[PDB]
Amino acid sequence: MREEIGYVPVGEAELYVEDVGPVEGPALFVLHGGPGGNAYVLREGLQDYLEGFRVVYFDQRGSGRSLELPQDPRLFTVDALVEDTLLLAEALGVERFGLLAHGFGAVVALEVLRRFPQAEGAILLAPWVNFPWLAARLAEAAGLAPLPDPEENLKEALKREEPKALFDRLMFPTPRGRMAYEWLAEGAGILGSDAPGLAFLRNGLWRLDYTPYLTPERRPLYVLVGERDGTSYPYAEEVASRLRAPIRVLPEAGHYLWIDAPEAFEEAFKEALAALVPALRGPL
Repeated sequence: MREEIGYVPVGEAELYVEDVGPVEGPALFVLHGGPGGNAYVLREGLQDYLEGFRVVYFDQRGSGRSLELPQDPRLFTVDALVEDTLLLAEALGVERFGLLAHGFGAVVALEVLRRFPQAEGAILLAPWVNFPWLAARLAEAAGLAPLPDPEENLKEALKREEPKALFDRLMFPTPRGRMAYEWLAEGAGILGSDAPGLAFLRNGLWRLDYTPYLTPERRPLYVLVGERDGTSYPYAEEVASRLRAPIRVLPEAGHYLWIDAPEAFEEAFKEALAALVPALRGPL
């Protein structure tokens, strides 16, 4: 199998890239979440279903295995993440491509679609689009009545419990899914910079509600989410209905929905991939 791993210069940043599969095959770019995450776990979960695609897994600017950026919070914006995706595609000589996104990756994917007709479609896994809503859920998970101010909800939640404890509850319906995730993640031995997350926080990420920018998308778009992903569901219903995208909600699955429900995920993901070519297979 073809696999080309390296650092690809994109102008403001150098990205860790894993360019996998037939070079002339149909291309998909993978947008991980966070912000400040990486594509390691995501690749391990998706790659078995993606043979015969050219899949470009990458870590976003300054994040995960990518090259550390200068101390400058202005480098960390949605626009920069979007533009990086296109610059990466051009560096690799890919003209048209689909998108696979997870969590916060969804906002980046939707902005790539909106701005760039080169993007041919997307599968949004566990999309995050409404951060005030997520902050309300964290505060709720900590036993608090949500306040109107989302950054105050976050601050008050984090006074009661550590972020990892709260996110773990939202993300992982079973201890066994969580432990499988942690063993896999820690096994990668990736030391991700704190800088991307801190900069997005400072730039007002928790005030970002992308909801109003969601409108019906002509291109093929699918939403897959875990019923028990407290970071995405049930808000993902709003995402799907505004985009007029099919949604599949997997029972008993959290944020890493392919870990919690491998069989149900395989079925839903294969359906989503097939739907990316409606000229051949037809619509939904």
